[PDB]
Amino acid sequence: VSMRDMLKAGVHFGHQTRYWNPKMKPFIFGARNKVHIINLEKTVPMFNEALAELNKIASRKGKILFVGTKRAASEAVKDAALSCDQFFVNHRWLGGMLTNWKTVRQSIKRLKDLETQSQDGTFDKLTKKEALMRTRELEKLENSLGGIKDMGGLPDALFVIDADHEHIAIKEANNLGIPVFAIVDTNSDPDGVDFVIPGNDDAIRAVTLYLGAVAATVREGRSQ
Amino acid sequence: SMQDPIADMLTRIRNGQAANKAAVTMPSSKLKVAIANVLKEEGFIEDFKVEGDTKPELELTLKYFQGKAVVESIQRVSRPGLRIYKRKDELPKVMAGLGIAVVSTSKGVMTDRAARQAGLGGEIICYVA
Amino acid sequence: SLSTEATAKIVSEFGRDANDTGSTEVQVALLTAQINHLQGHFAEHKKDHHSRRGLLRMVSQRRKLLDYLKRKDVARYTQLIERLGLRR
RNA sequence: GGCGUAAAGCGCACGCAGGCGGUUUGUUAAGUCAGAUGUGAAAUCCCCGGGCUCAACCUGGGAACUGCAUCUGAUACUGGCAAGCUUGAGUCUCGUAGAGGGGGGUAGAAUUCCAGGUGUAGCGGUGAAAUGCGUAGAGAUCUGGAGGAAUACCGGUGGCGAAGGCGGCCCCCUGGACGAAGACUGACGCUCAGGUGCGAAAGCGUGGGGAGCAAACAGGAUUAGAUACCCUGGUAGUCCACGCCGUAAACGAUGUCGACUUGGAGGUUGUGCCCUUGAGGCGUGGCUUCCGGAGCUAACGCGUUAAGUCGACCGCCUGGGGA
Repeated sequence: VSMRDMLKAGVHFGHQTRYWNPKMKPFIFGARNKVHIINLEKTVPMFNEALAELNKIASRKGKILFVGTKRAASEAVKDAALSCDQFFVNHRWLGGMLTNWKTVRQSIKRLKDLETQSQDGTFDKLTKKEALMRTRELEKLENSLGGIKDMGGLPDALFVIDADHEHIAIKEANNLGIPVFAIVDTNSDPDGVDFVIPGNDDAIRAVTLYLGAVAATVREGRSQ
Repeated sequence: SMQDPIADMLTRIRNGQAANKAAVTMPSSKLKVAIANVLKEEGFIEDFKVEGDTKPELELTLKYFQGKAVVESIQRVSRPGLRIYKRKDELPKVMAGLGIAVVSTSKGVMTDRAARQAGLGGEIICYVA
Repeated sequence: SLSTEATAKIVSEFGRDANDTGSTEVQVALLTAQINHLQGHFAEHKKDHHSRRGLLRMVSQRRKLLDYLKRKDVARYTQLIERLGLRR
């Protein structure tokens, strides 16, 4: 949140001037070497407001859903969402995880049944061909739905990295009225998000800074 | 060529409102300033200022409520190709009274309800809803 | 078109100053000079329609300037049309 | 209510009548507005009652008759008049790019033809053939000459032009566009029925010219037939001068003029700034190609060069045939 730590983390950096979105004009400070520079004076108050609303949602019995699938922010999202008893989607977002929850609930049930019969059940009726088949199905289903297995229903807030990369999740949350907290870069569309946090979403240290701040605020919210 | 500057002012307001512009600028005129006064006193624009002496430039500060346009519709009624004059008993009411109709009566430019209370008719400049 | 010296001469004899190059009299005189000069070119090049379009542009511009001058001040209009030899 | 594709933008432009017209002051009170007066026949329409036992019907009173004229005022807007102003529109200075137009000259490559040398049996053409040319020496090759037409490479969703269109090089005459900084005139403007002008190709008239190509035409093929596609020739024509014709899927199937509305990548042509580092970067105009946002659209798609939001004027459409 500290603008010095932000500027040292690489938050102010943006994409090239070609790929920019004109809707991101209020949050752009300028350009250097044909890449956009995000205005941190605009970034820190919006990030603080987003953190305040996230803390409210956490303290009011809420479920946060951390969404980010880029190879830069996958493991970071996993660590952040596990560090606060939350849920994450760090791999491919299945089209309809939220709007078609009544159908992916069955896949969650299947994943849970498979992992219980593998670990606690320990069928041992292997056949050495259906066993490896079931383990591969379990690993696919876990890489797809491993973060939201203990969610139960739809979350109350989405924290998205690279709002352009995750337009499907944002559109689903907007269809369901769930507030969206997205790290919107200079090339992304800030229309479908509620709490736009204009900052770099490609550098790894920037997303670790964002996720650490969000994890801290949601933990302090959990602990009231 | 420029044959209707009042319709041009209305079009500038409409296009600046649709583009979420903060303020719109245009060459000034007495009738433009009167219509801008009528719009400001009715609450459709925030403020207006006239800058310059030999070439006055009128600048209207557009108004938004919920990130939405305050001026939903603005149309030119009386135009150079067809002039529209109305008597006081047939003055139009826009949006069943929720909108205003800028009327140019012999006592200056005013709204349709002000011209009705004053017992006057005249040229229907525009409809603002 | 007209040379610089001929244009300067016309501006001087038809203008209220050596810099009054925009007066209606100066414009009409310059257009008349260009038309009279082009007359000889088109006597020899009767199939030059592309240049005759610019000639007719000059003619119509001079006509509109003369109409404006006659509507503005008829005395200067008469002085101009007698000094230039117009009125068909 | 419409005109990109469903019917509908004149092929393009100039322009008279007409329509509309930047901005300020004064004046008038023509349009406009307000009030009053006169009139707007009665019946009818409508409202409240009355009489027919009810109704139809009859009838009292009122409202209405949205109109016209006159008189008295108002002056915001439109109009008239007078004086202004510079931002629209033009003039001048200096340059820039361009297949813009008209006239004359010239250059090289190639096709064809004529004459000659070498040389010998084929050449040409096709899916295959044949018609055709060739022992009278073809085709091939070499040399010289004649004539006409068009300008390889450059060459490019490049440039110029109102449109149609414009392509070697040189000279002569000539139109438009754009840019820099100023000076000047001061609404002189936009559109335009009728009118006039330009208007691909084909076609027509007169006089030339005629290499190549090629309607018609002839022959050889193919075919059931083949008045065609294919082949061998070939006249008009294509070319030039001067007239006529006035039509095209004359297309962006998108009239002209002006204002406003997020962006990206290019092309072309000026101009300004900076140790010019560089064939550099950053601005600022003109024209132009592709994609795409809001918006619009029946959709396709258009999208700052709008088919978005508006204003002025014009042309056009009203089911398919007949036509």
